[PDB]
Parts: sequence; structure tokens; C-alpha cells
Amino acid sequence: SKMELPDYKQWKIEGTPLETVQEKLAARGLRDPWGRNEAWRYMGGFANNVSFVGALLKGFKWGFAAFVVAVGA
Amino acid sequence: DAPPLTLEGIKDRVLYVLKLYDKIDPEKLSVNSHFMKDLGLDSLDQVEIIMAMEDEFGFEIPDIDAEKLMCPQEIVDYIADKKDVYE
Amino acid sequence: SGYTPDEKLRLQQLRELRRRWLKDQELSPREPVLPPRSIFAFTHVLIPVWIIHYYLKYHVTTKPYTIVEKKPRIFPGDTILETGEVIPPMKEFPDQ
Amino acid sequence: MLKYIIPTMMLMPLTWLSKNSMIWINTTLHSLLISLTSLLLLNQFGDNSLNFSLTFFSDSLSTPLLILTMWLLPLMLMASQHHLSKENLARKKLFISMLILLQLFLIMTFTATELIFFYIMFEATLVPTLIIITRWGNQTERLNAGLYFLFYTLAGSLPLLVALIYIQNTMGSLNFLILQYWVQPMPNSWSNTFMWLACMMAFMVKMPLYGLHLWLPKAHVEAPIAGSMVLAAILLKLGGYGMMRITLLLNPITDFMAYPFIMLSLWGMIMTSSICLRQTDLKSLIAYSSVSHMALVIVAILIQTPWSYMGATALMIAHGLTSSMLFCLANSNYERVHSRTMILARGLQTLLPLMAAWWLLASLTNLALPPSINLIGELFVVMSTFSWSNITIILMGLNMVITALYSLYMLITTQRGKHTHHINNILPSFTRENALMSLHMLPLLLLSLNPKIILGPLY
Amino acid sequence: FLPSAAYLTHQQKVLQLYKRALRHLESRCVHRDKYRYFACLLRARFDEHKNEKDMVKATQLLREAEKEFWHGQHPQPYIFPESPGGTSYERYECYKVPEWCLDDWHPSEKAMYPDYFAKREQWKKLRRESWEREVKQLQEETPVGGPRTEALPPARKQGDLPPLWWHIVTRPRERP
Amino acid sequence: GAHLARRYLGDASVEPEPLRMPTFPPDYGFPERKEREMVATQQEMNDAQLVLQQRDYCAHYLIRFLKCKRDSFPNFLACKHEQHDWDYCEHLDYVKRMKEFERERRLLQRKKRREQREA
Amino acid sequence: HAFFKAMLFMCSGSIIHSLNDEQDIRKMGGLFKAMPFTTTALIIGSLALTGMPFLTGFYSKDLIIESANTSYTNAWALLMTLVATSFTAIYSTRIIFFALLGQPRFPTLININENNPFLINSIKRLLIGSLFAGFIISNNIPPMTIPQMTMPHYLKMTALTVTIL
Amino acid sequence: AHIEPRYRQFPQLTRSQVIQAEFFSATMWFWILWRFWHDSDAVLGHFPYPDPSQWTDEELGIPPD
Amino acid sequence: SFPKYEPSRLASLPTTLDPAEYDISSETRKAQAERLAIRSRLKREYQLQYNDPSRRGVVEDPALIRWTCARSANVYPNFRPNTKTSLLGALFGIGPLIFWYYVFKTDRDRKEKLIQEGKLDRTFNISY
Repeated sequence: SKMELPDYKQWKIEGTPLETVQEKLAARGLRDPWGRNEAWRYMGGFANNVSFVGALLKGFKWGFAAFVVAVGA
Repeated sequence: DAPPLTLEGIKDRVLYVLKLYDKIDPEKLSVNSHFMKDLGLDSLDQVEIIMAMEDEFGFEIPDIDAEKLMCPQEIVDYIADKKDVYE
Repeated sequence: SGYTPDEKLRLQQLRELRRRWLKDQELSPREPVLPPRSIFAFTHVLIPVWIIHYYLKYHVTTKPYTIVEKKPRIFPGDTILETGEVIPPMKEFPDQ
Repeated sequence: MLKYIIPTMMLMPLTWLSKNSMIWINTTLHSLLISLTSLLLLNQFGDNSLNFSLTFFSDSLSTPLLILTMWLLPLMLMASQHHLSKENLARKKLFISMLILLQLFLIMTFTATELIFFYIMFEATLVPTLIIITRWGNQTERLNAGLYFLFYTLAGSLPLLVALIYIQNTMGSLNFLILQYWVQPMPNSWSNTFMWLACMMAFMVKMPLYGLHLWLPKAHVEAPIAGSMVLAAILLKLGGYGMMRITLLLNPITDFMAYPFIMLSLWGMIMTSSICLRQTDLKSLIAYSSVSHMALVIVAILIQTPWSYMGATALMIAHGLTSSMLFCLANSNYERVHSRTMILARGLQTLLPLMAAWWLLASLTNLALPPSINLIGELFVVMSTFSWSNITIILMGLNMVITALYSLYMLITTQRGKHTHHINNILPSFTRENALMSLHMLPLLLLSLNPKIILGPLY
Repeated sequence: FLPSAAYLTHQQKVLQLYKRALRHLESRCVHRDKYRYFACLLRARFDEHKNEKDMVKATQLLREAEKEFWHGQHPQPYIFPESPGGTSYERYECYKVPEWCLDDWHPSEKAMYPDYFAKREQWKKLRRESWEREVKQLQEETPVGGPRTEALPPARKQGDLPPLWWHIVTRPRERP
Repeated sequence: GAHLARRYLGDASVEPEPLRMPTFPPDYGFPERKEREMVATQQEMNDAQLVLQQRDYCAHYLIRFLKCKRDSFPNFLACKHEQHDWDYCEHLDYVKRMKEFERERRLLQRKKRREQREA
Repeated sequence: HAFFKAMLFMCSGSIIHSLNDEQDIRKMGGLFKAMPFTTTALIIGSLALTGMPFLTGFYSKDLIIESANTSYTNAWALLMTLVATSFTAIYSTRIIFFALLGQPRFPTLININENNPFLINSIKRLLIGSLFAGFIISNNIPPMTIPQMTMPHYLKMTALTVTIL
Repeated sequence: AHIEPRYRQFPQLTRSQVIQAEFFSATMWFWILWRFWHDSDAVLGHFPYPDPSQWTDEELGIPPD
Repeated sequence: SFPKYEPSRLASLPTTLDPAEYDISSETRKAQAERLAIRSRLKREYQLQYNDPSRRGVVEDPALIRWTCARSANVYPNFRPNTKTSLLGALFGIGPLIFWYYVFKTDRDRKEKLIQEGKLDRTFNISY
């Protein structure tokens, strides 16, 4: 039933693509977006989500060590 | 696959994501608040609100309804029509 | 526009009726119904194997033109198991 | 054969001096005993046909059709209540006795030595089904249905009588061996063309071919289930067996004069598979399905290959079983809802949960699911007609595509997707209808196991 | 084409154009924040001439807005997988058995479920109880000989349930 | 390669027509240049059931490789020397086919341009 | 191919059931570190397509294009295989980026659960298959054809060149 | 007992599924590296592709011209 | 901007660019309001013949029966044999039939003349 509500007035938006797009839209001359509905999508356990080649190169952690083991042994 | 939805929790979720929206206050805002009369926001921003509810819950509402919600309680009533929010 | 008071009132009475309906529709006698009242591997790797291996000796030795092989390949460096003689070995290699 | 005939005569007063609430069990029980008795017929071997003395014989073509007929009778006799189970006792006995007398003339027609005896018992097969479908047709045009029925079948079947008396009084008697063993090839006059046109056109009426196919559909959709299943199965495959008898004579002229009938049969097969893709009135789609398969049969008969005759008899018996079953299913759906149309009573996957399996199995044996007998018949007909001509296989496979299309459209139209939730009267399935289903589809799959029986005399 | 009126209005047409343009621009634009920028641009382009007193100018620019939107739509919009046309279209319709069934069971299975069927008996008595008189009186009472609308007034008079309630109350749960 | 561009742009002569390659008389400037050993044991080539378009040169390496692969079945990776030797022999056969191609190509080029431009 | 895309379909259906059966790539944007078992499985798939040298996807696809290259090609089909290899590379890369490697778009109230022996057993055994079974098949078959094995410069290289570009 | 949801937060994971993910990607990486190291040389065709045949006239059989 | 959407008998005309909705008259408002009144009276009669607990059977729609009686037995009356219907019947009924009959004549003439010459591949052509 309960949820404990991870709650509002916590984000204060600050999330850098939204902050730069508020910069661009304010220099455009609107200054009125929707707002802070997506800060949980842009920061938290997110925000330095990994890039493209890092996902492909996720596997060399045990790989190079085991390869050097197989070469030397 | 369906987490247990109750009435008061989903009411708090709707009012929470309304409260996260900027140009209305958390101060003079309750369940029996209006969208045209006391807050005075337009129909265009009211449909931005309806789009926020649709994009959170994941289903549209028909345009036979689109004019005549105007308060969070009847929003909770229509979502209780959609999901049958009980045990 | 908005809700008419007809829409408000009619929709609220259907709120009361539909919520009482789904309030009923959870069954709970604290008991839903009431009744009126290795060996797998053994059977499925011994019984059809025995039945089919019976079926693939005696009925196949009744019916003549039946299961037939495509021939085991023999080489110059091999012999014949049956009578006992070699095929003479493969000849000279050169220009490797 | 007379031991397979006289208990049907002695089965007639059974229904009369069986009392109330008792006729049903006695008729069903003893007709099933006759089904065992006719299952004991199959003895035929090797060189010759089997003579059942002088009046009678059987080829290995009449034998499976006869066993099919006497198996189909108790199926029908249990099928034909709930629309007359509330009628009178005397009229009920009259109905059941008329069905038994109809069976008697069916067996008389299949077991014939002389073609005159065959013709007398042919229109004796004609006359009771008239009375049955006209009296219990249950729609406002059953009058027109029976009228077109009797007038087409007599007005086509009539010069056959003159031609058969002519063959009687110019070339000795009419034993099938003595119509055989003695027939000289009759050359290409115009009188030979008229006599061939008379005999073949009479049975063309009975098949029907495409030019005379509107004979059928009123006499199915405006007819009860008993006359419908007797009509479709035994009468159409009876006409087919009659042409299989009489086509032994007149071989050097059917090559030159049999081109247009192949033509009308092929183009009508295509257009009939097209016409039963779009119609309402669910009962009629199976009727035009039967017209399509019998046009395929007529192509198979008028080309004269032993492959073609084996495929012909297989297609006959398998389509008789399939069409009789699917008519019984349409009867079950009409007894559920009194509409007879198609788009109205959809749904029926939720409700009637195992009736869907029978719709599926009937539509897949109508689809020619490949171990079944139906694809055996259609396949050997396609083989023989590609040997006949190198370009006709496009029409055959085009029939195949559109046949699959309308059969599976029938399956996913009426019994797929949404109950209209205003029906709110149908009760779940009885044991009687499912018992009729198990009467239908167990012999078809058992013949699919052992199909060396039903292939024809040119085995 | 609506149960309440004959036509919607001009304002509803501009309103639905806003909603459909917003939805199709969701489907067009990924990353959601450049989308938020372009949605504010669309809100500003509607804020260009909100203040028109003319009416033929309003409907003419609405027609031109329809032209511009039809030039800038997307072939597969992000229709939600709950709505018809999307991925649901009553996805779980396999178990939407209506309640005019479930009474055609053998009394052995009805003995297996005693309490639910007794409560169904009291619901059926509640349906039958004031079905005839009050509902026929309210439906023959309120309209003029031309009905002219597709709604119905509630039972505001004294007592029981609002009329014509049964198949709207009784329905599947939409997740069976 | 560029030979394809030369056959699709230049003359059709000096590019030889494909799969009609024996054009000029053999042992032209050879004389007595042939042995053609073929020690691949035709009856044993029948006895080992090979494939068609494999009853050819370098077959004995295939015989020995299939023999050792028959002999060493639990040895999943041992037979590779004879495999590489068969690779080497078909490599040299492709070398011979390339040399025969440019034999016929250069004989066509030099002799036919010589005659047709100094006639 | 059977091993490979059965494993890929199975992992994708796991993702679709994990996000309430919405199934669209929009509103699915980024789900790496939403458990990396399935993202690892999907990248082993969408990288083993076009043949990471030299894996199961190397063997079949590259021997097909090399045998096509040294054959009697119909002068347009070679370019067809080339451009189609480029296109399958680019939609493999795009489906990786739009599924798992972007800004995370999905509705709130996650139910992302894989506490499941069934899922990890099936995905585990088919990634084991997509690592070993291609080499296990390609070793111990009788060679029923002549392998070409003599390819020029810039012809064996151009497959991996086209996939990298 | 099973996993629990959380509203607009990064979800909780176990060490089990992430260590199987890392291990299986690492075994792929080890397999492709040791495979590329042990035998092939799959970028090259294991043999020198020769020149157009040898670029040697008065070999291969020509007349004096 | 856009080529203004030409219609066809397949490409349906959408609700946006009608453009005849925007020519609002009292005639069109009265037509739409009376159309709403017709559908209102039909839905009201349906819901009165739909929601009763004593009504066992089907709803017995006369419009569907009207469509079936128009589609099945109202074909042959009414009819007059005109020039157009006769030409269309003889164009669709005997035309393709004589087409396929001509090509069967052609294929059978070729096969007859070839096997009368005997230059057929019947070294083994058993299953005829």
C-alpha cells in the first residue's frame, strides 16, 4: 500500500542538458519550459551513463588478465 | 506484473507530478482545486497537463473527455475506470 | 466546457455501484475450491528403446529392401576387418 | 447383397411398432447393427468384381461408397432432431421411415448390374429427398428450392433413359461385363456426339457442373440437416459414381468432344471458389465449396487416367465426409442462434470451448491437411491433369489458394475474436453434437492411416 | 460525431491539432529534451496569433495549420500500447468472458462456490427488484418525443440506482 | 580488379574470353614440357568415396587428412599439418591456374598484336 | 544463424516483459546498468552479427562472401551483398544505441526484475552456444567442396572494412 | 523476498546477475583474443597471394617476338 | 508545401482537409443535429431492448436482416436486360472461357503433333 514517496523539491533542476536547453531557450526569448519532470531521468544512478565504445569494451576487465595467463602458462 | 494500485496512492502520484510542474504552487493546491477557475491556467496548459498524465500512466484519454476533467478528483475517477484500482 | 451536474451525479452513482461490484468480485471463503475427494528417465530411455530395437531387428529382417547404409569408406593405408587383408598403401608423394 | 438389403425393409416397421420415447433408440441401434453388417462386406480381390447373384454386383468403387452410405445413416438419424423432436408421433415416424426408404433406394442405386435398374433407382433416390426438404425446409423459399431441384434433375436426367434403351436394343443386354467385353468403338458421327451429350449431360446435371450449379444452393440453405447431408454427400457422389460406370463406352469420341466440359468445369471451379469467399449465409459457403470440389471431380472423370480415377474416388469419399461434418456444424450454430448469417454471431472461442477444435479440424480437412484423404484425392487429380496438359496446374493451384482462403476465412470469421455481447442465450455444448463430431472424424483419420481401401478399381 | 453534440467547435479543433502535433513530435523527436525545446517552439507558434477577433482568419489559419501538420507528420506515431491501433487492441481479450455466462454451470461447481453465487443471487435480485417500474417511468418521463441526445439523467428523484446500469457496471476487469 | 575495368573499357581481344580459354595450340614454345604425374590412385580414388569436383590433383593429401581425422576423433584439433599441406597443394594448383591464364593472355597479347600490327 | 537470433529474440522478449510489454524502441531509450545480463546478451548478439574476427559469425558469413567473391558473380549481386553488409552493420549499431546506450526514457514505477533461474539458464546456455558451437560445427565436418583459400589483397579485408566503416 | 520497485530512482541490483554479465562478456573477450592469437592470422589468407602470375616473360612459354 | 492530398478510391479523405466542413451553414448544422437525433433514437431503442433481464434471445436487428434480404434474394428482382449488362456479362462470362479454350487447343495441338512425330522424352514416362 505505502510507497514512502521519494519526493519533490529535491531535484532543483540542475541537470546539464536541461540546463543548457534552458540557456538556449532563454537566449531565444521564451523562458517558459515544462520543467523538472525528467531530472530523475537525467541524474541519480544515471548521469555519466556510459558512452558508445565503453559498452562494447565492457569486457576487457578479466579478459586481458586471462589472456596474459593463457599466453604465459 | 501489476503492482498493487490503491486509490489514495495513485491520487498522491497524480498530485505529486502536478506539484512538480512549475507555474502552479504547492501552497494553494488540493484535491478540490480547479484548472480554469481558481488557478486560472488556460485550456492549452490544461492539455499539457493531460499529456503529462497520459505520458506517466501510459494510456491516452479520448477527446470526448478532454474538455471536462478540470480537477484532480475526476482524474482519479477516470483512471479508476481504466485500471479498476482495487483488490 | 466541463461536466454538467447530470454527468457529475450519474458518474458518481456509477462510482458507488462499480466500486461495490469490484469490492464483491474478490472471492474469499478463505478457501477457493473444495475437492469432492528418475522413473521418468527409466521409462523414457528403456521402454521405447526396447520396443524400437525389437522393431528394428525382426521386422527389418523380414522385409528385405529396408534400412540400408551408405558405405563405410576405406583408405589405402587400411585393412579389411572381415576376411583380413590390407589394401596396399598409397604411392609416392613427391613435390610437396 | 440381399442379406444387406432385406434388414432395411425389416427395419421399416421397427419405427412403426416402436412406442413413444422408444423409436429413437431402436432406430439408432439397429442402423448401427446394419453398419457392422455392411462393414462385413469387404472381400473383393484381384482379378474380377464381386457378384451378388445375377441381379447384383460390386466393383471396388461401389463398395466404399456403400459402406460410407450405411455409416452416414445413423449419423444423420441422430442429427435430425431438436427441430422436429417436438412434432407429432405419427409425422415423426413418417420422417424416420422416409429416411430409411431413402437409404434403401441409395443402396439399390449403388448396387446395380443393369443401367436401367440404375436409372429407376436413381430417380427413386431423387423422389424422397424432395418431400423431406420441402416439408421441413424451414425458410420461405423451400418451395422454389424443391421445384428447381426436381425440374433440373429430371429435365437433365431424361435423355439418359432414351440413350440407355437405345444401347439396350442395339447391342444386347446391359450387364456391366456385357456392356464391357463386347463394346465396339463407336466412331465420330454426329449421332454418337448427341448420345454422348445426352448421357454425360444428364450426369453433368447431377454433379452439378458450372452451367447448372444454381440447382444446389437453395436446396441446401432452405433445407433441413438430413436432406442436406444426404443431398450433398450421397447424391453428388452418386452422380459421380454413375458417370464412373457409364463412361466405359464411347472412348474414341470423348477425346474430340470432351474439351469444352473440362473448360466449363475448370473456369467454374475458379469462379465458384471466388464466389464463396465473400457471401453471407454461412450454410451456402459449404454448398459452393461442394460445387468447386465436384468441378474438380468432373475434370478428373473426363480425363481418363487410372491415376485420375484413384484421385477421383478419394476426393469423392473424403469430401463427402468433410461436407457432411461441416453441414452438421453449421446446423449446430443455427440451433444456437436463429440467424443463418455470418457476420452476426462472432466470438465462440471463449464459449463452446471444444467446439472450436471441431471447427478447426473440419476446416483443416477442408484445407487439405496433407495426411488426410482430401489431399490424396486433390493431389492425384493434379498429377493426372498435369500429365493431361502442361499449363492447367496454375488453375489447380489457384483453386488451392482460394480454397484455403475461403475455408480459413470461414474459420476465423464466425469463430474468432469477439462475442457481440447481445446474444446472451446460448447454452454450452451438448453431448449429442460432440458425439456426432466423434462419429465424423474418427473414420476419416482411420482411413488416413489405412487408405488402400478407398482407392478405386484401377488400384 | 460525438454523443453529446452535433459538432465539436473551432476551439476543440485547434485543441486536438495541438494534442496531435505534440504526440507526433514525440514520435519524431528522440532524446526528449530537444523535444522539450521544440515543443516550447510549437507552444510559441500557437502563441503567435491567439488574440484574433476575426473568425474567417481563425479558421483559415487553422486550415493552413492542418496543411503544415500533414506535411510534417510521422508514418508510425507513438500510439500507446493500451489504445486500439497500438500493441494492445484488447491484448488480453482471451479471458473477457461476460457475466451472462457463469450461471450455466452444473450445481456441483455451484456447490464449489457457494458464497460468490449467493452474492450473485442478491445482485440479480437487485437488478430485478426495481427494473420495470422506476426505469420505465424515468425513461418515458424526461425526454420530449425527439430524444436529440445520447446521455441519460441519473435517478435524482428519490431512491434507487440510475437507469440502464447493468452492462456498464458488469464488465471485464480489463486485465483478466 | 583492374582487369575487369580493362575488359569492360578497352578492347575485347587481349582480355581472353572466360571459360573458352584453350585458344592457342599447346606445346607452342614449350617443346617437351610435360610430365603430369597424377599419382593419386584412381581405383583407390573410387574406394575412398570423395566428392565430384574433388577427383583431381592434390587428392592424396585429402586422403591422408581424412584418414587421420577418422583415426583421431577424440583429438578434436590434432590434424592440422596434413590440412595445411592440402591447403598448400591447392594453393600451388591455383598458382598453376594463374600461370596458365597469363600464359594464354600474354600469348594472345604479344603474338596477336605483333601479327595484326606488323602485317 | 539459428543459435544466434534465437538467443537474440529470447533476450529481447525478456526486455519487453521487463518493461510491461510496450515493445517500442521509443520509450525504451537507455537500459544499460538495468541489469547488464540482458545488455551483455544483446551486445554479444548485435556484435557477433557481421562477424567479430574470428567467432561463430565470422565463419559462415565471411566464407560466404569470399566464395562469392571468387566466383562467377552476376556483376551487381556482389555490390548488393557489400551494401547490405554495411546496412546490417548500421542498424545493429543503431538498435544498440537506441535500446541501451542513450538517455534513459521509460515510464515511472519500474518493475525490472530478473530474479529467475529460467531466464538465466536459457540466456546463459544460448550465449554459451553462441560462443563455442560455431567453432565446434566448423571444425569436424567433412569438406565436401574445394575451399578457395587464395584471395587477393583488398578482397579478404573489405568485409571487415565495410563493417567498421 | 523478491525485488521491490522504487519511484523514479535507479533500481537495486544483486551482485549475482552483474557478475555473471561481467564474466560472460569477459569469456567472450578471452575467447576472441586467444582465438586470434593461437592459429589465425584470419585477416591474411595464411599464404602470400602472388603477383600477376610472375611478371616474367620468356618464362611460362613465349616465342621470340 | 504539401501537394494538397489528391484522393482515390483507396486513399481515404481525412477529417482535416475536407474542406467542406468549414463552409458552415444552417443546413449542415440541421443535418448533423438530425443525424445525431437519429442515432440517439436508435441507441435508446437498442438499450431498451438490450438491458432487460427477462429478454432471453438475440436482439433481432431488422437492419441486418434488411441487408441480407437486399443482398441475397433482391438481386434478380428487380432487373432489366440492358445493353451495358449484356455486354458486361458476355465480356466476363464467355471471353476468358474461350481464351483458356484457345490456349488449351494450342498446347494440345503442339503435344499431339510432337508425339506423332515421336520426338518426346518418353524413354520412361510411365505415370501418365
